[PDB]
Formats: sequence, structure tokens, C-alpha cells
Amino acid sequence: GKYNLILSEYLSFIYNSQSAVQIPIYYSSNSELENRCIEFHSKCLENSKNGLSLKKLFVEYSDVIENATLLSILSYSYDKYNAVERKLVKYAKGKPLEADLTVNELDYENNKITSELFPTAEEYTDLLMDPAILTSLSSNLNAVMFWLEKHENDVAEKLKIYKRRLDLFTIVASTVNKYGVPRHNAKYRYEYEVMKDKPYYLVTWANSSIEMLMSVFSHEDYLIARELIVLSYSNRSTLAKLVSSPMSILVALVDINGTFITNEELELEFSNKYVRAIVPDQTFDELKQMLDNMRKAGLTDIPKMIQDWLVDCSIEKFPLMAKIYSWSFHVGFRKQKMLDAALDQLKTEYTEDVDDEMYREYTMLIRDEVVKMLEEPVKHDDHLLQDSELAGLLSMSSASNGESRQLKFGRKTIFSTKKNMHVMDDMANGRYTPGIIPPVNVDKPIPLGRRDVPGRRTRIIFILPYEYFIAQHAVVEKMLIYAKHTREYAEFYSQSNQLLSYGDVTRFLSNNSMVLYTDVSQWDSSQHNTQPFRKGIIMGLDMLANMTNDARVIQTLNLYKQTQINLMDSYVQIPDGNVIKKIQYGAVASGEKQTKAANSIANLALIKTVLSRISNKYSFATKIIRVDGDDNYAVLQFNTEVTKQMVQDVSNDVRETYARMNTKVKALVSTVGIEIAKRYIAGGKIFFRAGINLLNNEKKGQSTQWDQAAVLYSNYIVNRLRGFETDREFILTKIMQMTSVAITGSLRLFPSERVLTTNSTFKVFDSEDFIIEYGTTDDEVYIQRAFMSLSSQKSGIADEIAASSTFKNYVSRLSEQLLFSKNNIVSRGIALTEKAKLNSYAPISLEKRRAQISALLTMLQKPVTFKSSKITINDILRDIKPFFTVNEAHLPIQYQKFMPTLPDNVQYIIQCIGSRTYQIEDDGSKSAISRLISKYSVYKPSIEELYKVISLHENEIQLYLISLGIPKIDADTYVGSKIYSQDKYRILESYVYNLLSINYGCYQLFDFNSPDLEKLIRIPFKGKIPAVTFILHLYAKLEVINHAIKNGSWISLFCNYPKSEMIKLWKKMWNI
Amino acid sequence: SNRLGQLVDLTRLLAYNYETLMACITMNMQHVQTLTTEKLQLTSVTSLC
Amino acid sequence: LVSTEAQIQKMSQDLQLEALTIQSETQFLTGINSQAANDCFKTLIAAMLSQRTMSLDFVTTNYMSLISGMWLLTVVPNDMFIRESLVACQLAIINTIIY
Amino acid sequence: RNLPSTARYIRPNLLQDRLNLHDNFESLWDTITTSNYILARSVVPDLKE
Amino acid sequence: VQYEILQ
RNA sequence: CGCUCUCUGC
RNA sequence: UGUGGCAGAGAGCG
Repeated sequence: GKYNLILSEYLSFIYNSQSAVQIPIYYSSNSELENRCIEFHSKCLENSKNGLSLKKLFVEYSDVIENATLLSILSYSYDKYNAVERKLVKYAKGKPLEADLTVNELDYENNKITSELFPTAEEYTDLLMDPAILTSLSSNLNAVMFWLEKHENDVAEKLKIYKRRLDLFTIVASTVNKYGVPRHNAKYRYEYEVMKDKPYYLVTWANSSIEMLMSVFSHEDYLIARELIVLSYSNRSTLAKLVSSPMSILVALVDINGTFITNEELELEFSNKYVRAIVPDQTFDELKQMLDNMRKAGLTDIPKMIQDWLVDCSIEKFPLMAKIYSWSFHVGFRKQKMLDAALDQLKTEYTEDVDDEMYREYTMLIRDEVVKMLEEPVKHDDHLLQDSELAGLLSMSSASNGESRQLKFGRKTIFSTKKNMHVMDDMANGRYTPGIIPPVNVDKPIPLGRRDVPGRRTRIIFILPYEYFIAQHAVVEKMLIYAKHTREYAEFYSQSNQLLSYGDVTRFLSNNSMVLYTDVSQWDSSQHNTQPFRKGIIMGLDMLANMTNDARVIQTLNLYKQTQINLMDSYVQIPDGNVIKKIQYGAVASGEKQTKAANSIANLALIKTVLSRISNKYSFATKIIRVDGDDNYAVLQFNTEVTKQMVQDVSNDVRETYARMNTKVKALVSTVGIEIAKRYIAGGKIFFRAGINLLNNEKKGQSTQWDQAAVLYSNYIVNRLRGFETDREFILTKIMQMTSVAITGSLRLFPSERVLTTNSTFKVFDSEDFIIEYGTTDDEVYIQRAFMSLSSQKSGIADEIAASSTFKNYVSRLSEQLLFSKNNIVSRGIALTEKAKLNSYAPISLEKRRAQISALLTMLQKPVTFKSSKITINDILRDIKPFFTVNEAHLPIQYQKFMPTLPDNVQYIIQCIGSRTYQIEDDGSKSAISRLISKYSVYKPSIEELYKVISLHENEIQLYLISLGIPKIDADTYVGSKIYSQDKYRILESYVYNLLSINYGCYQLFDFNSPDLEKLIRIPFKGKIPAVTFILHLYAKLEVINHAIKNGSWISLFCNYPKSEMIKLWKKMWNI
Repeated sequence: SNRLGQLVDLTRLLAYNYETLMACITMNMQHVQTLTTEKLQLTSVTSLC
Repeated sequence: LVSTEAQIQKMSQDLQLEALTIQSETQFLTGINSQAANDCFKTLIAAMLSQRTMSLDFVTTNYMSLISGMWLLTVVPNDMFIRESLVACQLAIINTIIY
Repeated sequence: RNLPSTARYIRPNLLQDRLNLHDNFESLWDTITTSNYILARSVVPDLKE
Repeated sequence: VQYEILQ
């Protein structure tokens, strides 16, 4: 309830004119007050529409000011062009900045003038520095200047923040004012004709610098920001890659004193174990060279902080490192060219000096792993291998990007890259031919996509046809669904938390063992991911083919095999001007159904093969190896105690034993820590990388101005929890500026906190961070009922595509691969399901969402609507709340910190109740009926459809099950058992279980099975209504936790809930 | 147990080369427990056997 | 020498390290390779010729290492091995295999 | 390693409590007992499985 | 229409 | 279970 | 009407 005051001050500051007028609009769920709001509205518009002073009425209608709820504020203000400079000249009295063109290796990666690199606009491209966000730099500057203006009279630590950010913003505004501000077009692009006389990389530098200086709260933050902002203006290729590299060594220097553990059964369990840090001597010399590069690039204060920290190697000063490790990735992306980014990967050194003893074992281990994965389904003759074709055609992801193509649906032309639409096209013209796999050769090389991420290389993406997916689908699904019952993969270690993705950095650590951890992200072009990998899988397929007798399965397996045959020789379309290059690349990357598990397999075989060579010089027992695609760590335990020389020699042996296979590596051995791209542990404490650029994006999505405010707030929340903290007021300023909409050149509307923070399809943020909010009042109920009525909208483009011939044909062809006695129950169902993935096509989503926003605006302008009773969640919570009773409590501190970078209130909760004892309610459609259909088919009929289908007679249900391949005897047994009344109740239990509101970012981490939280929740037991008592206890926990987060103190609760309200609520439970 | 003849062969070969290299020695080969000591990983012996 | 992958096949599949599981096991046939057989072949001969006392260093869980060590102790004498490691190997053999 | 007779080593003084701090020095014995408890917590195994 | 080649 | 977003290995 | 993906998990819509 504070946002709106900052909104008012922002409006007053930005416009400032006599002509700038401000027009509230209100609402109330109470008839009389609502009609008085209507009145107020009318009279205000009239008075505005009559050149009368508006300031007189504002006293008379005090009632609206006290009890009504705000929606929005309108604004009539004229063009007033160029006001940014007219404000900004004062905050720019320092000296501007000069680039240094002789820093980056390439020529165009320097921050030189555009015209020196792009004389013609026809060859200009903003894609090498595109912020890719529908908000301007001028917007960012306006926000910064307003913040600076309002914080112009404070005298505290706040003033030290203001002086620091003022000096930084002076450096920035000095750099911009040297030339001026670029002006956005309607699309938020920056054309050639504005950037012609300015540096090419000024905008990204500006945005990133704003993001950094808005995240300054201390002196060391100021040092970091001044030392990165002045070098990120020139260096754009060797900065985040440089400073983020030493961290991998630093983790091997932090003594553990107190630890968190994880079980095989995936539960945290703290340990007071102490572990030293047996670091060798030569890695310090490496680290010094890295700091020498750091100083040689032009960094002075931040080497000083890393060198004076090593005098003590304490863990209390250590979050600084983590802080630094996050300050590197908030400088922007290194959006270089498709060509040179591919050539970062497409440099190869293949040699006739490697072993053969290694590759043969490698091939065999891959073979064996494949057989372990595939023994059960290949043998027991599973439907999904038999019906692999249909399985892949249902699971066609509708963003999949195979080969842009000119289509026509009746009377249109479409340039879709989506493979579902391509399949719809190819079914009609007789070209659908999944058994005949296309080649990938000179006659048909592959396109590319570009994956950028700061501090690392630009990675590449294959863009394949749609036959390869269909071939790979069934086998890879059985592989995943097997190996998540098994070690060595992220599918087994993943839900949200600690006790997961790693969960065994910290069992097998002491002064007996070590751990070798290794980044393997460059190992895609390597000589060990070519021929042996493919031939190993091919051999395994031969074994598995001889391990079955049915013929569709042999066909599917032979097609997967032939896919690996064709992918063994693979060329790559890349244009360059007029001519087209195609390069020999017979190796592995993503853009495939297979890449994750197969890379994990190959790395597993590789590390298992390497690890049988250290045994020639050491005695150890391998306790654990873990592989998640392109990373790997192995722990190993010894017959004796560890030394510095053994770690060093082991590292050299690892490096040279990879060198024997012509494989580059930075071998890293340690005792307490690891480092990988996204996270790391030091001293038995998990930190994380907070490298999510807010004001600069990777690529250009398809969302609106609106939703980008929500993504930016989500990234803010994440980065804040991770450690990187930005000023929340700035984020709110951006949200209002991005939800602002131009109805004309001079009319502009601004919504309020009570529209953006309400649970709907229009939610953007929350009134109190780290807490979703619900509604006990009339008013949230009112607007939620209103907005739920409006979420359901239409798309004429979708309507005409779904009314064409190819869509009908597609449903029919899907159908005819199965039985032919259901025509109005599933064909409509499959069409309704395909509709859920036609919306991926951007113009459909844009039509629907622009229509949705227009429907919103035609009740933001004029008064509001009651929406006719359509029930939602807050209706229920409104009835649950008035039988609670609070009392002040006092919990002690008995739980350990193991995520230091969190805010102190969240940590205080962790420091008073426990971290996660994880639970499960359903691992997907478990109840009675989908685990039969998923055994005889793959089809996934929606629970709406089942809730209807069970309500029908038992005859056409019997027909429907027989139509899905099932025999008659099991249907007869199902009807005789009388389970349909049970699966009504199980399905409605599953409907209440669909409430996903346990995992938003702060509820993600808290343990609700705690005894300390539970003794506060004194709700007596009634019985025979499990859903209600479940949700009541859950909701009471959420009340306690949210009060704790927002206020720190604790409370107890009590709900002597009447039986009458249990029953009155029971019918609204299992609806909506 | 099923590497029987192979280990017979190994033992004869090993002993043969030992005696034929013993013959090319001139200093008395005397038995002492030295200060430091060569390590021997039995996995290497399993690799040999 | 014998191709390694054959021995890996029959050892791994008949011993069946994978299906024990009663640990956080992560078992695997640690070193069976070439460029260790000849390492041993040099080590043994050179130590017996030089009268260089050599020690043993193992992990008792890998009982195959001890099954090969018993061959070693059979053919190679016992006064060549330092008494502590020899005794340890014999004691692991007795407490694990024989009794 | 075999260690020679040229070598030496110093023995600690492991003479038992001459003071009887478990007889009415309760403030010190509380700290001592707490210290040994927390040390023992760092070496008791975690229930790994 | 035009292409380039590498091996 | 169908789609957008968050990052994740790519 | 000019186009940047595979799978893991967490939210928001059916």
C-alpha cells in the first residue's frame, strides 16, 4: 500500500506541466459507495472536459478517499519532446569517457562509432547489441533521475548511497550527454539513423551500468561498480570470462566448520564435521597469473580485495567473492556473430596419436549403459516402442524450429519454423514418411541458432528436421523414466531445493578422500564425442534388437540406429553475404531428443575409463561419480590421509590422461568445494550465481510490455534471494513504466498496485516480496471474479487454422493409426489438445493477448462490472479466515545457516524452523485410470474429460476403453469392481492437489513438516474430509510464515472450525 | 581358477627373466629392509594376472 | 596382451558389482588396463634383482586385488615385502576370504 | 616405510587429572564437557544411508 | 545460387 | 498431462 | 507477413 504514493510522485516529477493533470478512478464492492464512485468519475471527467480547476472536488468526496480502492491514474499531457536532456544536464557535470579500441581481439567487438563499422543502414544490425526488451534506456534514466531527486534531502547511510549512485550516474550521464539519447521507434528498436554518430555498444553498457549502480549498498559495491562500469565501456570479450574463472580455485581454500549433508533418500541432516582444505601449491601460481591478467586488463581494487582476503582465508569475509562472482554477469551479453560464435566451437584438432585401449572401453561402457537403460522395455515389448511414430507425433513441441517454410492455410501465407505445422502440411501432400529418414549431407546441411550467456562462449543449436525427433522419442522417454530411478543423473536429483541437484558434495568429504571436479562444456567438438560414441550406441542397439522378437520395435530401434548413422556425417548451413558455408562436423550437440542423457552417458563412460588409470599409481575406492551433461565430479577415498603432493600429481595425471585421448581440460582437484556454471559450495554452505541480466535480455521474445515487467520482477526476486540485491523502488518504477500504455500521443494510463498484485493472468508482482498474497476482502474477490471472466478469449487466426483441411486431416490421421469406433469423444479431444500448442505461434498469442488487454481497458476507463458469481480461490479463503485467532509466541534459534546470501528475515525463518523434509502428493495422474492408458497407449486425456466420461453410462465408457486398444475382460472387471464412484473422488482430490502454491521462491525452501511450526498450528482434527483439513493446516502455516516474513515476529493459531462451515465449504472445494 | 595355464606361463616367464638378469650382476645382492619402499598397487597385479 | 574390454565384460557381468547396491556404492572395475601389467612386470623383477623392499597399498573392498595378491605372495617371496603391508594383506585375505 | 634406529620421537604427558575438576569446579567442567561433546559430534558418522 | 565447402 | 516465463546441461 | 531451439525442474493459463 505504498507503491501508489511513489506512483503519484513519479507522475508529478516526469510531466511537471500546467497541462499535466491527474485523474483517479476507484471501485468498491458495495453498491452505494460504487454508485458514488461512478458519480465521482463522471463529475471528474466533465470538469476535466470543461477547463475547470479540478482541485476543488477532491475534498467533497472524502468517502471515496477513505474507503474505496484505487485502480489507475490517467494523464492528459502533450508531446513535450526531448524532456530527458532538459532534466538530465544537471546530473552530467563530470567529464565523459573515452573508449580504447585496442583492447578486444576482434574489430567489431570494440565500442567504436557505428559508422566506422556499418556505413550503410542496409548492412546495419542492432542484433550484436540488442537489449531485447520493450523498455527504453531513456525510461531507465528517467527512473534513476526520479529516485535521485526524491532521495535529495535524506541524511543517513541513505545519503552515502545517494552520493555513491550520484557519482556513478554522473559518469554515465557524462558519457551519454557527450552525444545524446537514442530515440525508440514503435517497436523499441534503435534504427541506424540515430546510432550513426554514437558508439555501437553504448546502450547495453548504459543499461547494465544502471542495473549495477541500482544494486549498490556499500563501499565495496561502489568500488566494484566504478571498476566494472569504466572497463565495460571498452572491454566486451575478456571481462566476465576473466573475473569469474578464479572462483573455481577459491572453493578449495575454505575450511568446513559445520556442514549440511544429503541422504540417498534425499533429506538434509546437518553435521558438525570439520574438514581442512588440502590445496596444492601450483594452483596458487595459476591463480596469481589469473590475477595478473585481471590487473593487466585494468582492474586495481578488486585484485586487491582478492589478495588481501587470502591472508586469513576466512568464511565470514568470503560472501564478497560470491558477491563479486555475481557482479560479473550483470554487465551484459557478448552478443557476437553467428559465424565467429560457431567458429568458437568449430575448431578441431583430431590426431592419430591417441590410444585404442581407451576408445574401445569407452564404446563398451556406452553400450552397457544403453543396455541397462533399455533391457526391460525392449524385452517386455512395450506399446511405446511399437507405437513410437504416434508417440512422437503427439509430443511434437510447437516451438521446435525445423527449417523455416512458406505455407498456405486456405487464403494465407505463413513462415512458420514449427514442426507441428510442418507435419500438418506434409500429411496432406503425401510427403509424411517417417520410416525413410532424410540424409544430412552436402545435399541438405543443417541450420543454426545462437545460445548466449554472459561470462562464457556463445553456444550453438542444431535446427533439425521433424523425423529425427519421432525416431528418438520413445527410446529416450524410456531412458529418462528408467534412470530417474537410478543414480548419476539430474532427473534423479531434481525438484527444487538443497537435498537435491547435488546432494552428495558433502557425505564423502574428510581428510581421507578428495574430489576431482571438471568443466566439460567445450567437449562437443572433441575427438571422443565423434565416431566411438555413435558406434557404441549403434552396437547397443544391435544387442537390444537381438534381445526382442516383435517387429515395430525392431523398426524403431533400426531407425534410431540409422539416425546415428546419418548424424555421423553432418554438415551445417551458415550464410555469409551471398555464398553459403557448410562445414564437416561429425560430432554431438543439442537440438535433439537425445543430447542430455547421451552426453551424461558418454561423460560417465569417459570418467570411468580415465579413473582406471589413476589406479596404476594410487589405491582408492570410488564412492560416487555424478554427471549432468556437460559437468562432472567424482569423489574418491583412500587407504591413507591426503597430502598436497598427491592432489597435485592426481591433477597432472588427470590432465595428461585426457591428453592421451586428445582432450583439453582444466583439471581441478579439491577437498571441500566444486565449481560449475550455476552454483557452488564452500565451507559446507551453498552459494549461487546471480547472473540474470534484468534490463538486457538474451533474445527477443514474443510477450507484451506487460509481461516483461513480471519476468523482470521474477528475476529480481531470484537475484535478491541468490544475493544480488537491486533497489526495489527502481523495480516498481520500471513496472509502472512498462505497464503504462499510450492510448493516444498525449493520453496515457497508469494502473495501480491492486491490479498488478492480484492472482490472475495479469499478475506482475506482490505487495510484499517473497510472499504471494491472497484476498480476505470483498475487493480482491470483486476484481478477481471480474478478471477470471475475461481470461477466456478467442483467436480468429486459430479459428481459421483449426477450420482448414490440414488440421482436420491431421486429427483423422492421428486417429486412424488406432481403432475406428470413436469420432465425437477423442477427435475433438485431440483437436482441443493441439489447440493448446497452436498458441505457441506468436500471432495467435498476440491476437489473444492484445484482445485481452483491450477488454481490460474497456473497464479500466469506465466503471466496473460484477461478473456474475464465477467462483475463485479468494472466495474460499474469505470464508476460512474469520475463525482464526492469533496470539504472540516466541520460537528459539536452533537451526543452522547454510544459505548465507539470503535476506535476514528468510534466514531468520531458516534459523528458527528447518529446511526441507521433502514431500510428494502425486507424481502425475497417479490415481486409477491414466496409469492403465499409459501402459496400453501414451494418450493423456484431460481430467475434465475424465470427470465428464465417468459421469456417462458404463457402455460407451466400455467402448471408449476398447477403442484405446484395451481388451474386454479388463473393462468388464473394472465395471464389476465399481471403481467409477471411487475415481470421481480420486479425481476431485487430484483437482485440489493441483494447487501449486508452495513454490514461488521463498515457500520453495521452508519446511512445513517441522515440529516447531506445527506446535503453533493448533487446529483440532475432525476426520472424513481430508482435503479440507489438509488445506486448512496448510493455509494456517502460510499465514504464520507470511506474518513472519513481513514482520519477523511469530504467532500461534487456533481454528475451532464449525462442522457447518466444513460442509458449506466442501462443495466449493471440489469445483473450479 | 580359469587363468591356470596363463599364470603358469606368467610365473615361468617372470622367473626366467629374473634369473637371466641376475646373471648380469657383479655386486652381492643382499637383503635389507630399506628406509623408503616402492609402492605396489595390487590392481596392477590383477591387470597382469 | 588380452583386449581389455573382453575382461571388463566377463568380470563386470558375472561379479555383478552393480546389483549389490548396499552403500552409496558406485562400484566399477578399477584398474585392469594395460600399461599396469608391464608396470608390475618391471616392478617385481627390478625389486627382486635390486633387493628393493616394496610395499603393498590396496583397498580391501576390492577383493579381486587380494585374490591377485595371494598369487603374488605365492610366487614372490615374503621377506621382499615390508612386514606391515604383507601382514595387512594376509590379514585382509584371512578375515575376508578364508575363515 | 621402515623407520631406522637413528630416529627419535617425543612422548606426550598423558598423566591423568591431578586436580579433580569433577569435584566442585562445575563452571569449568561444564565448558570442558561441552567442548568434548561438540568435538565428538564432528566425528560421529552421519547416517549416510 | 552458390555454396562453399570445407572438410 | 498441452502452451509462455525462470534458469538449468546444451 | 522477414525469426533463434532439445530435455530437467518451479510458477501462470486449459
